[PDB]
Amino acid sequence: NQYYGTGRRKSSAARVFIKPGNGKIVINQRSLEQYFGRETARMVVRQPLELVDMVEKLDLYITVKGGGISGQAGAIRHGITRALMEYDESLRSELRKAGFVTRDARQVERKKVGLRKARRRPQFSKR
Amino acid sequence: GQKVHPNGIRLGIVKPWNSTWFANTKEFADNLDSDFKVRQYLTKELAKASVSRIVIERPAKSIRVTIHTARPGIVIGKKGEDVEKLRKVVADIAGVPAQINIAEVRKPELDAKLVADSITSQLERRVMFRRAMKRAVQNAMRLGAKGIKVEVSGRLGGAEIARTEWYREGRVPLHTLRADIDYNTSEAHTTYGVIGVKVWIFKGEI
Amino acid sequence: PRRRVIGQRKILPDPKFGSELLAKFVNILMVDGKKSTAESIVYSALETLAQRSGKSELEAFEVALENVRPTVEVKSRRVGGSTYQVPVEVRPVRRNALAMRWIVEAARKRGDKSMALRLANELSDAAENKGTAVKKREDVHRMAEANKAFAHYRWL
Amino acid sequence: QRIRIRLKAFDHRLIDQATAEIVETAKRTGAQVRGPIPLPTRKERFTVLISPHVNKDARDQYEIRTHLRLVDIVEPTEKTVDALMRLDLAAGVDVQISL
Amino acid sequence: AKQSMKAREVKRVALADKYFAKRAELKAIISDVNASDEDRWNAVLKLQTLPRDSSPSRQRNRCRQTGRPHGFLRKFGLSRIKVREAAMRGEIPGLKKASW
Amino acid sequence: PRSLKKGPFIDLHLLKKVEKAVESGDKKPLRTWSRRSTIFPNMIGLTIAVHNGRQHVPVFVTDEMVGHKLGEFAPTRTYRGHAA
RNA sequence: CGCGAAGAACCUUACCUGGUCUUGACAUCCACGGAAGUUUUCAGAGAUGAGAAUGUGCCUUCGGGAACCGUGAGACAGGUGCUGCAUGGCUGUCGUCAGCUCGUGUUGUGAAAUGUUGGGUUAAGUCCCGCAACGAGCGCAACCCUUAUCCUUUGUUGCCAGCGGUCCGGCCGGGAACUCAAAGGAGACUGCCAGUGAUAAACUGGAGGAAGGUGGGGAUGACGUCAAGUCAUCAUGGCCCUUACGACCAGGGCUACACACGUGCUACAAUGGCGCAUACAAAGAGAAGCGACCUCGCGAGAGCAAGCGGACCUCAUAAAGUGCGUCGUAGUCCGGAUUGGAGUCUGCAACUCGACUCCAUGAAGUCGGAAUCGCUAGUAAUCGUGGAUCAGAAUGCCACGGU
Ligand SMILES: [Mg+2]
Ligand SMILES: [Mg+2]
Ligand SMILES: [Mg+2]
Ligand SMILES: [Mg+2]
Ligand SMILES: [Mg+2]
Ligand SMILES: [Mg+2]
Ligand SMILES: [Mg+2]
Ligand SMILES: [Mg+2]
Ligand SMILES: [Mg+2]
Ligand SMILES: [Mg+2]
Ligand SMILES: [Mg+2]
Ligand SMILES: [Mg+2]
Ligand SMILES: [Mg+2]
Ligand SMILES: [Mg+2]
Ligand SMILES: [Mg+2]
Ligand SMILES: [Mg+2]
Ligand SMILES: [Mg+2]
Ligand SMILES: [Mg+2]
Ligand SMILES: [Mg+2]
Ligand SMILES: [Mg+2]
Ligand SMILES: [Mg+2]
Repeated sequence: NQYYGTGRRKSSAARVFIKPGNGKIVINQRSLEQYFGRETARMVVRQPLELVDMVEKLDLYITVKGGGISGQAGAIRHGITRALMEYDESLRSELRKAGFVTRDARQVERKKVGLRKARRRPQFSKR
Repeated sequence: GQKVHPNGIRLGIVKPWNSTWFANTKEFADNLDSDFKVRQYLTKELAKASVSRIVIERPAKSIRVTIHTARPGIVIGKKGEDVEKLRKVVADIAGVPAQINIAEVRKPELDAKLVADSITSQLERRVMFRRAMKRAVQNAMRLGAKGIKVEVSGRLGGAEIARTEWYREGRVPLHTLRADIDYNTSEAHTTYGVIGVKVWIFKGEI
Repeated sequence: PRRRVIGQRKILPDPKFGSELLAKFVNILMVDGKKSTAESIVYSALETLAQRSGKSELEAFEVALENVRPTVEVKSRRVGGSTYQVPVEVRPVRRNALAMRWIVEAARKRGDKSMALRLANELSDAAENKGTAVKKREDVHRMAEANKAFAHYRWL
Repeated sequence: QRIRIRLKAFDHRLIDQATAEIVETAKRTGAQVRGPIPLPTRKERFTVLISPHVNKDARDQYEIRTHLRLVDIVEPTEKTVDALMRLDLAAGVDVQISL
Repeated sequence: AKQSMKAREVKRVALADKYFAKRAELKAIISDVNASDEDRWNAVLKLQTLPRDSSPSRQRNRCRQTGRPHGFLRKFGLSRIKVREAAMRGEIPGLKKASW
Repeated sequence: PRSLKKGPFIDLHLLKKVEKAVESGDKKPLRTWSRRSTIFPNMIGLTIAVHNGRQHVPVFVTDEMVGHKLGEFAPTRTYRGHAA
C-alpha cells in the first residue's frame, strides 16, 4: 500500500513513505517549510521530483532521526530515492546518471593519537 | 623498532585469556589483586614444578585455578597432600573456596615457558649461552616445531658490553594474525647482570 | 601530484538555477565553513541584478564574468638563478577560478552597508566594465605586457 | 509473574553459549519462553602511555567490551526456578534474575 | 616506589576507614544545615581536633603492585604501564587492543 | 573564602592561646605556625610571631587588618631584584 | 621544551627551615604483658609524650597462635643515594621506509657472486617480461577491528506503517513491517567491455553496482642505526650511607621574575556583536556516584527529594543554524585582560596557592617583519559535547558529533 525508502547521509536515518496524493509532504509531523529553515536544505528534498514527473501525484509521509541539518536533508534525499526504486525501476538511466541512488559512504574520521583534529599534526619548531 | 606482544595482539582472536572472569567496577581491581597474589605466590614456591600457564576462573561463589605444567607428580605429592595445602593457602588468599585442576603438557619443549625457563636456569648454572640456545632449537624441531626463534640478550659471557644474540629456524609469521605463536619471556639473574630470554614458537595457523 | 595524476573535483551544481559556476563561486566565497549564509547572499545579489538589468540574470553574471576572466597569468620561477615571472596561457578551468576569487576580495574592500549589497554593486559595475575587477584586470594586463620581455626567458 | 533474565559477559561467543544453554533447560522443565534480545553492547576504551619515562605519541588503546542479553520468561514454575538455580553455567557470565 | 611511602598510605587509609563513619559525615552535615546555630562552630573545633590524617582527600591512590603515584587507573588499581604488560600476558579479562 | 554559613576559620591551639593571653593581658608575642588561621578581633593590639618557613615574623594586630589571615603578613620569598 | 605530571593548598614530595627517632615507618625471627575499639582531658606546630575509664574473643592435651599492640638485643631492614657508558624490561627515531636473507644449482683459485640485476609497473623486492638461475622464508599484502549496502534471526528498557482505543502525548491493548540494538551470512575480485601497452603485467575509460580499483580510516613497525631515553614504574651487577644519603612530623618550595624561546587558548570584529522565538546529534560517565521535579536565591548554589548498577533514571541540553528587530564601522552594544567590592562550592584548612557567579573598571590589540608550521576530502577551517586524572582544581590530553 505504501512504498518504503531509507536514507542515510552522514549519521542520520530517514523513514520515507509514498502514497498517491496531491503533492503534499509532511516531515516529523511538521511541514517541510517549517522544519528545514535553510532554502537549500528545503529544495534538495524536492530535487528528484522534477526529473521524475510524480511530484503532483504523491503525498509523502517522512520521519527522519539523528544527524544534523545538511545530513538530515541528504538522508531525506536518499530515502525518497530508494522509495521510488520499488515503484517504477524503469527510470534508472536518468536517476543514476544524476547520482541519487548512490549512498554517500563518506564519513567523519576518528581522532588519532598524536593528532589534534585526526589529521592535523601539532605545529612544531625544527630547532 | 619495537614489536607488539604476540600474545597481546592475538589475545582476542586465538589466545585464550589467562583470566576468564567477569564482574563490575566494584570488585574489578580487588579480584585483579587477588589474581596477582595467587599467581606470584604460586610461581615462587613452584619454581621447580615447571609451572607453565596459570588460568584463574571465578565462578560466582568460588575461584578455580588451572595449572598447566609438565611435572604433575611434584605439584600433587603423595595422595594429594600438597594440592590440599595449596588449596588452603590459595583459598585464604582470595577469601573464598578454591578448586585446583592440574593439566599436564606432554610436549614441554613446544611451550614457550618451559624452554624459556630452562635456558635462563642454565645461565646461573654457567652453561654457555650459544650452546644453550642451540640445544633448545634442536629439541623443538625434533619434537615437531613448525618454527622457532630464541632471543638471549644482555651481558653475554661476562663481557663489559651487552650484546644481542638470536637464532631462528623454521617459520615465525608474527604479522599473520591467524598464526599460532606461543610467546613467553624469562629472565636470568647472573653474577654479571641480568639476562632476558624471548621465545617464539609457531605451531600452525587457524 | 608527484606519482598519480588526477582530474578535477565534481561539485554539485547550483540548485536554484542549475549552474556549476554559481555553486563554485559561493563555495569559494564561503569562509570558515559557513555555506548556509553564503547561499542566502548569493541569491540576494543575483535578484538585485535581475531587477536592475534584464530579467534573465544568468547572462548578466556571465558578462560580468567574461570581462574579468583572465587568459594570461604570471608565474614565478628560477632557472639560472634569476627571478622569472613567466607568462603562460591558463586553461579555462583555472581562468574562471582565478577571476571569481579576485572578485571575492574586491567586494570586501568595497566597504558598503552589507556584504550582500557590496557583492551586488561589484557584480553590476563589472557588467558596465567600470568595476575594480576590470581595474585589476587592466593591472594584470600591464604587468603581462611587461612580462612579454620575460616571455622568452628560460622555460618559456 | 513474568521474570527477566540479564546476562553480562566480556566475550560475545560466551553469551551466546550461555543463552543457548539456559533455553533448553527451560524446555527440560517444559515451559514456553521468549527469544533473547541484544541490548546495546557497551565498549570501554582506555588509552595508556606505553613508554616508561617519556613519550606522548606512543600510546596504546585498550577496550573492554561487555555484551548484554535479556531473556523474558512468560509462565514460570517452581520446577523452572529450581532448574535456574541448579543449572551450572560458565564463570564468565553473571546472573541477575529479577522477580 | 618506596616501602616507607606504601606504609604511609596503608596507615592513611586505615584511619580514614576508622573515622569516616563516626564523626566526619555528621560534622559535615551539621555544618551545612541552616536549622542549627553555633553548634556548627563547636563542631568545627572538634573536627580540627581529630588527627587530621582521617580525610580521604589526604589519601592518594597509587598502584598497589608498585606504589607509583602517577599514571593511576581506578578500574584496574594499577599504574599505566603495569596495566599494559599484564594485559599483554592476558591477565585482564575482555581486554585487548582497540581499533576503530 | 569559607562560606558564610560555615563561619570564619580559627585553630584550636591558636584560639585557646589567644584567649588566655587576652585574659592575662597583652604581655608577649604569640608563637605560632598556623598561618591558615584567620585574624579575629579578640586578638586586637597584639604581636603575633607568624612563621614564614625559616623565621617567625612579628605582626601587630590592628583594626583594619581584621578578617585577613594570620599568614598573610609573612612574605615567604625574598626577591630583591634581578639586577645586582 | 601543554614532555615523565591521566591534574604540587595539606597529601602527592623525592627539596628547604625547624622540632624529632635510631632493629627503626615497612618484613622475618627472640623476650614480657596483653583483643581491637569507644568516651575524656593536658603539654606541644604536630609527631610524640602524659593522664583516666570500659574490654579480654576462638580451638583447646589449657602447653600457643593469629588481627595484632608496646619496650630491649642482634641477622639487619631501609636509600626516588651514584653509574642507562654494566644491564633486563619498556620506548622514541629513520619509518610502514621496502627491504633482510636462505636452500639447491651455476660462476669465481678464493673471500664471495648470482638469485636481489635489467625493460616496464606498483602503495610495495607488487606483478610481468627478460635474465644461470630454480624455488623458499622473514617483511609488503591477506587473516583481526570499525564504517559504507543488503538478507536472515530475537523484540524490551528500544521502534510505531497498519488496526482499533486514543487523559489525544507511542500514552493503551496491539503489530514485529520498519528506524534501532547485535549475531550470523552475501557482496568488491581489475570480475566483464573498450582503448593505450611490449597480444604480458599493469594503466585509462566504461557498464552494472550501496561502495571500483588497497572503498574510506585503525591495529599490525623486518633485518638494523643512533654507547638514543629510562638505575625516579619496576627488577638488577657493581659503588656508597646505615645514630643517616634511612624514618615521623608542622610550616615553606616545586606557582619566584630585569629577559629569551617553544606549544596552545582568547581576540582585534559587520560572514560580526547584542536581544527574542525556534531544530535536530554522536560518544561516554555514574553506588562514599550521577542527581531530576518543586521551592528560595540576579547568580555560581542551597533545601526537600523521585529514580537509576542503567537502551528506562541523572549529568542533558547541544553550539555555529534560521526567522525576526537594533548596532552602522566608531578602540565601537567590539575585545577581554587587569583591578576593586561582595559571594558560592570542595576540603581539617583556598595567605603564599583552587575553580566558578553577581556588580564596578575596561589594558594591548584595527590581522601582525625577516622567517616559519599543519593540511589533498568530510580533510583543512570552525562550533560545541564527553571521558580519564579527579575531594576541588583544563585553554592540556584522549574521544564524539554538527556545518
Ligand atoms: Mg570534528
Ligand atoms: Mg609499536
Ligand atoms: Mg624499593
Ligand atoms: Mg589528591
Ligand atoms: Mg607539599
Ligand atoms: Mg610536608
Ligand atoms: Mg642506551
Ligand atoms: Mg647458493
Ligand atoms: Mg666451484
Ligand atoms: Mg638488497
Ligand atoms: Mg647480492
Ligand atoms: Mg648485486
Ligand atoms: Mg627492475
Ligand atoms: Mg607500504
Ligand atoms: Mg614479496
Ligand atoms: Mg629476476
Ligand atoms: Mg600487513
Ligand atoms: Mg647516553
Ligand atoms: Mg640520560
Ligand atoms: Mg612544574
Ligand atoms: Mg575532574
